[PDB]
Amino acid sequence: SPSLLTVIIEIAPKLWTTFDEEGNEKGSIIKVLEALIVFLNAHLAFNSANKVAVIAAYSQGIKYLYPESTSALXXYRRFRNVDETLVEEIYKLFELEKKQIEQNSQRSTLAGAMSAGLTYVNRISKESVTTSLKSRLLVLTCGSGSSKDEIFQYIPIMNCIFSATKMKCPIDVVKIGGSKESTFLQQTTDATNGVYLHVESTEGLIQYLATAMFIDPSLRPIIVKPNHGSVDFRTSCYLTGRVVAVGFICSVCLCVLSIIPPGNKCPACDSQFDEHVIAKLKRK
Amino acid sequence: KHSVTQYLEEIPQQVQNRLYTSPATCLAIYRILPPLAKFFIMAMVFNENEVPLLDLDKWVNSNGKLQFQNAIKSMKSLHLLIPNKSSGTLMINLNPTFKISLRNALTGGEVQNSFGVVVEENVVSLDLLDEYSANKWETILHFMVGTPLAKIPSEKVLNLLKHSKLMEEVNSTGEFKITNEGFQFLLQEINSQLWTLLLQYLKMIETSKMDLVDVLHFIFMLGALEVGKAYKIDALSETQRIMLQDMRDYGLVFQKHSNDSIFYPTKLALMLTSDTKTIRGLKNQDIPDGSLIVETNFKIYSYSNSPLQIAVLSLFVHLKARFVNMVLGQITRESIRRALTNGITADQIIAYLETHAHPQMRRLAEEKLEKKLELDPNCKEPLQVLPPTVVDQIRLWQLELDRVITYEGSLYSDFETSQEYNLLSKYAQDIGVLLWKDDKKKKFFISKEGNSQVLDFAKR
Amino acid sequence: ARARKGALVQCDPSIKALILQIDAKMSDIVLEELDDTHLLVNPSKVEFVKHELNRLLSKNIYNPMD
Amino acid sequence: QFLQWCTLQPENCAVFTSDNKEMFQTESGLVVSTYSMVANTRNRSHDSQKVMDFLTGREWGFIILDEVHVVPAAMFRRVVSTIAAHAKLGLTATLVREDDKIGDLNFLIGPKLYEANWMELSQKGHIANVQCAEVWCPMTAEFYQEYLRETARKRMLLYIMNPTKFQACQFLIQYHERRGDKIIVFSDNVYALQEYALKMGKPFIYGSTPQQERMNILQNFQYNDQINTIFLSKVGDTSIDLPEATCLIQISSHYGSRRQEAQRLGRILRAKRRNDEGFNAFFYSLVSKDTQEMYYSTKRQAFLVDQGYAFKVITHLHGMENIPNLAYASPRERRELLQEVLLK
Amino acid sequence: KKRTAKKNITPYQRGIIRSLILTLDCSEAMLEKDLRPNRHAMIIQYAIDFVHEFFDQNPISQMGIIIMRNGLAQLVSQVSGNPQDHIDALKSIRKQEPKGNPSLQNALEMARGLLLPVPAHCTREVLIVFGSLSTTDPGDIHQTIDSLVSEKIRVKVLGLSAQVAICKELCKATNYGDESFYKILLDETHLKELFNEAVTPLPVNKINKGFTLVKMGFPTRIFEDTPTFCSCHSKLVYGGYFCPNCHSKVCSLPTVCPCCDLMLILSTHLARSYHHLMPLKTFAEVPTTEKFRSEDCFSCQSRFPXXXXXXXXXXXXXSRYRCEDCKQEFCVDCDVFIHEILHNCPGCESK
DNA sequence: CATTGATGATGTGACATTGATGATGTGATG
DNA sequence: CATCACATCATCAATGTCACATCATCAATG
Ligand SMILES: [Zn+2]
Ligand SMILES: [Zn+2]
Ligand SMILES: [Zn+2]
Ligand SMILES: [Zn+2]
Ligand SMILES: [Zn+2]
Repeated sequence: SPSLLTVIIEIAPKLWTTFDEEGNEKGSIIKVLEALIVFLNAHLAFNSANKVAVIAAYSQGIKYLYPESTSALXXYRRFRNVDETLVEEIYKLFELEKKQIEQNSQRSTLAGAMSAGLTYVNRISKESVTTSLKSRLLVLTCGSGSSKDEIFQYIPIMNCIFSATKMKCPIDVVKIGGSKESTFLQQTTDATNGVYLHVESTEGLIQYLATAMFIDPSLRPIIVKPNHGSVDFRTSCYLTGRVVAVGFICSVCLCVLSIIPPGNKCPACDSQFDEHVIAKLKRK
Repeated sequence: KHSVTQYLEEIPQQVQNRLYTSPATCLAIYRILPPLAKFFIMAMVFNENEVPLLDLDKWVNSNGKLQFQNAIKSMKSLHLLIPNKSSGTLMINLNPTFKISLRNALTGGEVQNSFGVVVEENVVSLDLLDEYSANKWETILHFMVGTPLAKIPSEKVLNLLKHSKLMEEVNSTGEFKITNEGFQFLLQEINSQLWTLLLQYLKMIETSKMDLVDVLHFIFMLGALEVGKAYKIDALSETQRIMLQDMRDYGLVFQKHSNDSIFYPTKLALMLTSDTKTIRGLKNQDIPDGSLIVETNFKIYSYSNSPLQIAVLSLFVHLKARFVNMVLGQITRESIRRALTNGITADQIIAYLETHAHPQMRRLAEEKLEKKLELDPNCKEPLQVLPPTVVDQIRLWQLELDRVITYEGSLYSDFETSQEYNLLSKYAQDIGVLLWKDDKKKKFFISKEGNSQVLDFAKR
Repeated sequence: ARARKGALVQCDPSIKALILQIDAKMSDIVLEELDDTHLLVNPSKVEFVKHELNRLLSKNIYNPMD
Repeated sequence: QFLQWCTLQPENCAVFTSDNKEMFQTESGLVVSTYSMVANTRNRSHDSQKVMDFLTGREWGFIILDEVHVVPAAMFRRVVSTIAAHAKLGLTATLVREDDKIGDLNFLIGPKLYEANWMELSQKGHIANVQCAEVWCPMTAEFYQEYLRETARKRMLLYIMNPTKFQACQFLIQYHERRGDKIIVFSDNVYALQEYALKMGKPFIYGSTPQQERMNILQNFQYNDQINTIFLSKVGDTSIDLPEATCLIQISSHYGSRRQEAQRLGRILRAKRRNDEGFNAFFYSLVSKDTQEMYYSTKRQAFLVDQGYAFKVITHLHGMENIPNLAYASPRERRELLQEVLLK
Repeated sequence: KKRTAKKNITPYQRGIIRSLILTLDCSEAMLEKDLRPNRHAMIIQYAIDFVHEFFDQNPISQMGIIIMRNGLAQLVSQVSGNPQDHIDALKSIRKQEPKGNPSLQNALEMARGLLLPVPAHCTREVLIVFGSLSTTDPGDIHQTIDSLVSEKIRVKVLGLSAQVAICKELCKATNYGDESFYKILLDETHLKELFNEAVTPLPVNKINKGFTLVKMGFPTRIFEDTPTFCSCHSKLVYGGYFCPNCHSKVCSLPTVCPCCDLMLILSTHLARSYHHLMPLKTFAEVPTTEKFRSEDCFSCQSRFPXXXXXXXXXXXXXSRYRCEDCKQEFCVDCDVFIHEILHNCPGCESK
């Protein structure tokens, strides 16, 4: 059962800047690259030549890291070439970093990279009808702050959720960041069947790597290792911002709101609601 | 099957660690492992602390501890670990030679034999000397199975085949027909035949100039990568070099002539480990080059051909004349009674025709497989997947031809109690060593597996 | 290890009985019997066993195709 | 059997082809006929020869023939030589025949226009859902000592007689009464057949019969469910108004030739309009297993599937011994039955 | 050479919570030999297909199923929020066989009776499946049509190889005049596509009716394993969900509460609806020689697009169907799969 | 108890078979 | 080497061998 390893490791020199900034400057994410390179060699060994891939998110975009986009136009001899290719790629992307790169700090291109990974996976799986891969992915984040909960990218994150679920794809996660449970990714792995890795920085991750993210490719009979509970009291009222439990859900807009509603024209969609219906709501 | 893994375990412990000396051998032997074991290995390789069994006991949830014991019993069988009743527990730890060699291979080990080849200008294209390798391999197939000329000049190769009594004809008079070993050779396609003969080469040279671990390292380097430059030049012991030279004589070395070069890595040894799509003057016509016709008509309908494969077909069938894209042949009760004269069970042949000659029965197996697996419980009756009328008349014929059915093995004895007989009887319902038995007689005529696992449990 | 080398033939007890008939005929080359469904034989005679098996069984049957 | 439902009035076609002494030469209308004095050269009457010469005298603008194959053509060649006609018609029965001489009667009458097609007349509404079967009636050593005692065809019923065969067929009978299906049983034997017919004891069919009771059992077969088993003797062929088949049991297995069996089956599986069962037409071949007729039953199923109809074997009878009237189930009573069949 | 929806109007409000009722005809008409197995069993097949399709794509809606036989119409499924009830109902049907003819009026009236307890936010649509050439009514037809479309229920019908303009007139009535719903077919591929578009929520130019809020809450998964106990089937429930206020246990289902009767989903279903809220601008095939972009795919990596002038072949389809608002590429399979499964325009989501 | 008729009886036609006897191949030979 | 002579093989045709075919006889029917 050959399987595909699609590791998603973000590299924001902002997130990496936090990575060094948290704790000491005793070891850069270079260690993370190393542990990942070793782990990729491991997964490649694991099966009889089972394919893999990796992409990462710039401050201003993304690029296929393993695949070696059309550019011309040791150990097994092949772990060498894959990793070395990768190293040239990542450093050359490190040329793609400067003040203009230090400008594009509006969004987080995690979701788009995730989707494109799913897309290329499907491009194989639909292209690879013969030798059907039983594939899955991994997420990596040198976690940081300065944007407590970026909510903009949450929707297509859910869309990727369903994309994998229908595509029947395990998706495990390793966030390496401050003591913040990424409920987005938390419930993502939760439903879409991954394993939650909220870790600290300087530990040699190799152990967690080889342990927690070898389950799926064909197996999944083992006790999963999630974090503590995965409550589904979901995103807050769009107006209030405090996490909401008993739904006050607006309309075809589906703006999720609190006991607030302005009596009309929910503060996401310009669409009125019968004020007598508002009396029916406040009949509580 | 003798199950090359079992031969690996067969050698005693000290020589097994003699072979863990090569991390390349470490990985190669890791790759045959059960994924149960493979994963558990990878778990243990680096937590530098031996471990009790119960952790892996709790690793498996419900049904699947069967393969858990598969993993542990097999790993015990080749002793890659050392079980340890240290504190009365099972303090599991690998052979630290095995684990350390593999670990070095994980991060650039010192196994230069794993990379004894050299990156030089290898002039070998895919078709480059390749079609020559396919020609020689087909030549051995024809000569051993019986070619119009059995042109095998491998007096060494013929000696390796005969010394094990592989192919059976009047050998003193020169007859070498497909014996029981020869019929099975008609059966083990590539991995089957390639492995039977890799072990035949093992047997031919096993005492004198053995260099057993070194020869094994040569075998695994062959199975590993195209030796390319400097392989035969440098990366081999003189004994391993002679083994590689014979392998080239056996085709298994895809190097040029003249006895001076790096190791030319022919696809034979790559596939020997890989077990994938098996296709190897200046012509070659695939993929559908394999030809046959086998449907529920009980008849041959062939357009493509492979004169080796056509010889195989003619084996279990009658023939009258060769034609454009078909040969004169209809499969019957008599046609397979032929193979049954060689005793050749038409039990290989069922899944063989489910393996062979589908290169011309692609629509046949796509119409009659129908992907009737999700539909297997939906629409209950399977849709001729695979064709069971064919198996029915074949099987039926065997039963008919099973009037004086014979059994293999020998009649075991010294059974005293129903405790270990209940035990050994159910465990032979479990490992499948039993055909028939009875405590009442304390008798059964089977192979020695039950005996093997009870003999091993009782003594060590 | 404990066993006795042989060629274990199994069939319905009638067929075993006929086999042993022809065997008693052929100087009785069944090394031992285990029961009505089991016999112990030597492959230095069982093929000739099939020989006379076919001989007498066809002399009886003769298969007219009719 | 047909022509009076059909559009003729019986007053004109005189059946003294060779049969009677009938109205030769006064048939205002056509004549229905055979080959039995036309030239079966035993013309002893001369009214016989008179119908011959009368066939000569009037120029028969058309001639309708049926299965002349068994007849030597020579006689028919002489008769058509006598008629001075100018056209004919030949309705063939088998594909390659004995009147296929240097003159095939084809070019004598005319070209082939249509050919038979079973696969086209037994999978829609005419003879759809057709399935064959060959039960292997459990052997018992008495049959094997009969095999041992002799090599003579006398052994035929000696294996046919199997009481387990009666039990399988009796489950089929209780089943098709339970299914409302119709059961055809073929048996060329007389003795063991009447023993079973007593053993089952419904209004049953046998040889040697005067026949208004066969009309009774045909209707009360196509008309009554209390009686749901008929045994078809070789007296059935030829020819009868062949019963349609919902459950055909065949016991006698020589029936030489192979094409004899062919016509027999293409007649027995008559156009049957019942579709309640997923396989409305069951063909059964009760053959005692481990016997002389194993080869013949294998050849039977071989020729079966040679020509299209679905075939199977269910040798796992649901309560094979739970069936009532377990008559002669004892190997021993089986032995007495074989004694009697030796006597029959 | 394109056959493409020029204007994909979707940025508005479609019918989301649809009380869908497929109706079936199991008559001697569905037997007839024009389809490969038959009309009948093939219809059962594609109906099962639609059960899965719908309850996937509309995983917050409800359904009941009705068949028609022997001048009579027969429901086969109570309003059910578990797919398998419909699935096994369809199984139990396929083995039963068709007879007689459709009493269209009775089916319409049974459906009319059914969808009454559906509130406003819950919308009402029936789904005819027709293959007959006539009906059998016991009640005045346009009478009941008046009642139906007077109670705000559009219907989509799928007739077989004919046309019956009463169907078109009744639909046009139910569909506020404008008609597209009398889709009949000429091929089986055609058939399944008909299904797949029947799945999606259906707008035309909405009558601006009441936009009502919907209130609910969310349950929570259980912890104890042995504690098996249920209140929705009264069976053993080794762990499941817990009404946000009524705090009863519920075996896995997106259903409404069975104690205080409120809806219970997580969030995922809302997200599917959003995927049906703002679908994207269609990937325009870049102009042949005027495109001259990078020579691969962006979403995937597909280096093929042209052979650079083979007179005819390369000058055919310079296939770089790239997005509109993002203008970022994606190959033909990428376009098909993006627009099909994960609309999820990364190039447009990217910035 | 006359009658008519269904069904066995034995006469007779037609071809398979086996065999007696010519035919021509071949050895001996002057 | 040309010749005749035995020597197995070919071919008409009796033999018998069975099979349809009208005639005889018990026995129900009215
Ligand atoms: Zn809103
Ligand atoms: Zn419940
Ligand atoms: Zn509640
Ligand atoms: Zn693409
Ligand atoms: Zn876009």
